[PDB]
Amino acid sequence: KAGSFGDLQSRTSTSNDLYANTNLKLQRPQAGIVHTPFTQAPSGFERWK
Amino acid sequence: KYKTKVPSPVVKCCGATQCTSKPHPDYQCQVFTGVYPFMWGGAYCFCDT
Amino acid sequence: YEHTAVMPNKVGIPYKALVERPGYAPVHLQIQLVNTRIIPSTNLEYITCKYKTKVPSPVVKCCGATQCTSKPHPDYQCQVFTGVYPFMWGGAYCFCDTENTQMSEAYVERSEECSIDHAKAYKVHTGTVQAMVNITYGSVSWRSADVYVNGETPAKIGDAKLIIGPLSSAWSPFDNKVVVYGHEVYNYDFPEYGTGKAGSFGDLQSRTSTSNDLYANTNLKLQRPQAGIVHTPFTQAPSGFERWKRDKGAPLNDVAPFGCSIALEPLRAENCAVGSIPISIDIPDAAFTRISETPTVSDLECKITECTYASDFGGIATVAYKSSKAGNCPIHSPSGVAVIKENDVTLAESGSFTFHFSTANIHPAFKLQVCTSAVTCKGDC
Amino acid sequence: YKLARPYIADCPNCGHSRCDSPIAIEEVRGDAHAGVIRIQTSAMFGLKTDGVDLAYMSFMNGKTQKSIKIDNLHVRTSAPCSLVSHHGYYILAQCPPGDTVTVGFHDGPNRHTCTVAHKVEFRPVGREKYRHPPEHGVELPCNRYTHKRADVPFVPVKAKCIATLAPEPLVEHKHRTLILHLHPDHPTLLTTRSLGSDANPTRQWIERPTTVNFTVTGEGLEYTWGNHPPKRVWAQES
Amino acid sequence: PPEHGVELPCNRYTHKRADVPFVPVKAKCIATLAPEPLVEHKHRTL
Amino acid sequence: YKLARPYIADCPNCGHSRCDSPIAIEEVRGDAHAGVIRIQTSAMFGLKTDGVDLAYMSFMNGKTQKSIKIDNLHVRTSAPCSLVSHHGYYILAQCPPGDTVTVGFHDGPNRHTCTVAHKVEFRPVGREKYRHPPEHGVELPCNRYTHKRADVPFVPVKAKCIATLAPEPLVEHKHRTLILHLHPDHPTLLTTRSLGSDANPTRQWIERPTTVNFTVTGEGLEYTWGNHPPKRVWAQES
Repeated sequence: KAGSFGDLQSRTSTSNDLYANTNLKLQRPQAGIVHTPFTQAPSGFERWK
Repeated sequence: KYKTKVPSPVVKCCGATQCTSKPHPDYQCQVFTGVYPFMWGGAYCFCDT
Repeated sequence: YEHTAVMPNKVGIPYKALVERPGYAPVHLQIQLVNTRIIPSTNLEYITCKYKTKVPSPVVKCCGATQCTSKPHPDYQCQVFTGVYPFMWGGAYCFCDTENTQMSEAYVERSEECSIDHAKAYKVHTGTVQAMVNITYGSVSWRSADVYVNGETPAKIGDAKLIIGPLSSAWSPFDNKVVVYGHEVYNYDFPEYGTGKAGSFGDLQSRTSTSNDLYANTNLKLQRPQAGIVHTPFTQAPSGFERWKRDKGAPLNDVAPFGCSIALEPLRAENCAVGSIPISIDIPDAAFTRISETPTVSDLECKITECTYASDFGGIATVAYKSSKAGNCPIHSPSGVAVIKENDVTLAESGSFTFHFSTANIHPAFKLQVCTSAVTCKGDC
Repeated sequence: YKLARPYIADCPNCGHSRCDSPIAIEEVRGDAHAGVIRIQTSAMFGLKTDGVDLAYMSFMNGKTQKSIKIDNLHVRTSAPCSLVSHHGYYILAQCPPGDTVTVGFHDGPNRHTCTVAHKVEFRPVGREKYRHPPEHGVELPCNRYTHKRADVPFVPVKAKCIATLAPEPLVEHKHRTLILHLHPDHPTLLTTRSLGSDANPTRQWIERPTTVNFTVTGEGLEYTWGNHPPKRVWAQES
Repeated sequence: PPEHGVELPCNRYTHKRADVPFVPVKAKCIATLAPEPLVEHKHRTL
Repeated sequence: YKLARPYIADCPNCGHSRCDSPIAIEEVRGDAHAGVIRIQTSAMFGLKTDGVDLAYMSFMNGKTQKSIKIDNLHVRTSAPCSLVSHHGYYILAQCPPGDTVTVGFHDGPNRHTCTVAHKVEFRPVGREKYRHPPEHGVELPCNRYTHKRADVPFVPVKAKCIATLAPEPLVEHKHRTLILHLHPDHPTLLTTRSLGSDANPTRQWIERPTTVNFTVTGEGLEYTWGNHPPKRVWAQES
């Protein structure tokens, strides 16, 4: 779910069939710094908490 | 909680970059052209356009 | 032949109308008011920016005193301060921690860094309103003509003599006194030039980016230190601009009841959407259809196949006809609850021509015209 | 030019029993509509024998004096701040408020730190604050400073500013209604009004996924989300 | 206490060595001032 | 054991425009109800010139590869923070927030400092905070990393740390009534429920001295106050 519970999914603490839908939205690069610019929706577990 | 993993961005200096999809959980890419002016934030490429 | 049609102020929807005269084919006429710019006359009252406090250095007498001597600066303030150093508070301080007296002088100037970083106090008087009106007459859609929304100057242009009768595409969201931040303009009132205080915009004034017309009322209050001394400390009221920043209005760019994109360096209102715009178009007769399809067009039916509720150009419809010979006769929308995407309609005897239309209503009722015959199309959006 | 020297200036609280101290920042300029600061410090940062350097400073006092390479002397707000260029008497750095700078040296006879926080208030010409224009989101014209070395002061430069916006501005069209399902990653100012006769002048800052419905004329609507100049949709299903 | 604003009563200590001991006393402590308070007089109403 | 090396790595915030720093915190673990942090730096801690200490590190800052005493290298969030143990690539320290770590050099020439705002957090697994030891209540599990080497990573292991149990839990039983006289110092979650065939399901967050009365039918009730697993009274005034 996008920005809600189970936006990261697994079936154990460590990696195990990692399926996500964290709603990653890349942002357009602009002048001031160079990195990899993106925003993303809040973690679904944290959102759930 | 997720940990965001950022693979180092594929930058093509003086040509276009075409995204190569990867099967990572919520892998999203976007290709942005004419990214940086250089020397006012950085570009690190001869070309800017 | 002048033909007056009314285009809804929907930037991006061309309003199709027919220039109709019986015994003459209708003319493709599309009027789009593409943009309207309300450009008002701006009388600069003052430039205002962050002040820079100038302390020349206070005259300190260790075990003596000095009385204030006035000096001409915009908010020159002095105070004579005794003590300087509290008793038993220093390690190579002045012996006198009482007798020692400093004449504390300071003043404000404009900052050196107000070079481009300044806000602007503007009195605003009545403007002119320009409208960029893209007009198609026949198949010549390649002319677009500025015409004033205001009555000041009707377009005497060769493209088509255009009058845009005044409407809500003309106005001025710019009050008598307007603050310009430098990208976002806010209606905010303040005392007229030579006056400004904390509780309104401006209280440091200039009239150019740096210097010129230096008037201050920054409420400079000299103070004394608790330890050390190289330059006297002070409290002050913030600049009226700085105060204004802590007491912002709402930027006109993001709010404006007419749906106009207020844009700034000169304050102006770009791209209104309010109301519907009378456009009087003097049609150039060389693009006028006038039995230029010699067919009489007969046996028409209009069926609207699909439409999606009040959409950009979500209307899909089909025209049946018989024409003496195939041609193009222009379709239109004398309605405003539907506008046609196409202003041209393919005369054929097939019984189907699929044409596209646009709506702003959940029912598409427009009158479609071929060269001699008129029909109405209806469906469901 | 690069004729600046190290000297003392009055500080509100600095080390020793007198605050006629080293490393004391006389004036600060926040005369930008970015987030950048031109600093005027009595003690000189940014110069060794090289001329314009990035990593040496000098200071003097009478009680707690010496010069050092910048190392034991850390600039802070409470976190690092990076200088870019020095033009003698003027220092230029990217630091978040651009009015509050705390410089202190943790070596020498005492441990002196001066803080300057005296006003020269500013915010961007938009409605979101930056510490320096980021990559993310829309650009806005603004004032800032010169950041290239060329030595006198780093005078204001009309040059781009950038405001971050949030990830997904999911607009949902209906008949005469636009609900904006918004999904903040960071506090975004959403200002709206409908375009046309109807208008919805509603400023609100939002954080965390929410919906906000507005009426629409049928002639469009504007929503700016995360500090923009109008992002607007016109007559359609708006 | 900064160095800008009105001095008002406070507790404090002596700030230079007497070599007598540092013990509580009252001294003066700076506290922030504010801009001009614009008063407007009217009849039976201020 | 230690299979680590001191080296530069990119940190987006440094004391100068020189950002060729080491001490760049690759990873942090802070998933505990403690205050301690396992830090993974690009610089090697637990190796100085002479090798293994508990209070020296080594680094290359692209201008000097040397080791220093944790004195010249101070961790801070603003105030100093003292390391406890070193395990090669990993540091283990006490630095209370443990999600904001700024490692910086008061060494020799140039001031490289990395600051990290890592994604790990300290959190309760309960319904009310105990994420960091308070003085209130009595202990609940936490994670405190090993203070001796035990694989390059310091292993996370369970340990005991202070936990919130709500201040002043004065219970008063009465006829058919359970008043809970509360006098917190801080936001405490009061949850109650009956344990019998009576109901009373009441969640509330409370602050300040308050009372909260519950029905009793002679069939018990549980009240947990300020994060507890069930505390229960039965078959009377409960």
